[PDB]
Amino acid sequence: DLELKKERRVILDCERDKVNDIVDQVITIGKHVKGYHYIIANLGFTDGD
Amino acid sequence: DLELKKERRVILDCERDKVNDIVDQVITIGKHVKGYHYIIANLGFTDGD
Ligand SMILES: *[C@@H]1O[C@H](CO)[C@@H](O[C@@H]2O[C@H](CO)[C@@H](O[C@@H]3O[C@H](CO)[C@@H](O)[C@H](O)[C@@H]3O)[C@H](O)[C@H]2NC(C)=O)[C@H](O)[C@H]1NC(C)=O
Ligand SMILES: *[C@@H]1O[C@H](CO)[C@@H](O[C@@H]2O[C@H](CO)[C@@H](O[C@@H]3O[C@H](CO)[C@@H](O)[C@H](O)[C@@H]3O)[C@H](O)[C@H]2NC(C)=O)[C@H](O)[C@H]1NC(C)=O
Repeated sequence: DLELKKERRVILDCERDKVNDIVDQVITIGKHVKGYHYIIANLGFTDGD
Repeated sequence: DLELKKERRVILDCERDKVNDIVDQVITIGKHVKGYHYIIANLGFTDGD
């Protein structure tokens, strides 16, 4: 559903546990190539994998 | 070096152990989106992850 309007820029406002799962599922579906953008909306940017 | 001539189609002639490592490093560098091709050149196509 995020490919209906051809969305390129996503802000992830999740905690230290959900961000890793969302990044793992993005990597599984393959949406981390050059052309997109992500923001890890917390203070622990180095906490995730 | 495989992006010099803009290669799209890669045949992987490796055993059951090296194929998983190559697929993991492709997923790490992000070259498994729609547009590329792969051939797992062994009899154990369902053996890998
Ligand atoms: C950061 O993420 C965004 C979203 O994917 C992308 O931003 C684009 O980055 C390019 C650099 O590759 C920039 O283009 C520049 O545009 C300015 C306009 O003033 C121009 O003067 C420069 O010569 C250059 O062409 C731009 O900031 C930005 N937007 C567009 C439309 O290109 C990109 O993925 C990431 N950018 C960086 C720098 O990390
Ligand atoms: C992965 O994606 C699809 C599914 O296997 C493959 O797409 C098919 O590619 C062939 C070769 O380019 C297409 O044939 C072409 O048809 C056009 C239209 O007549 C013709 O002008 C070309 O000369 C060529 O014969 C075929 O149409 C296309 N299938 C569909 C449904 O569009 C693709 O090759 C696969 N492999 C990759 C990307 O390595």
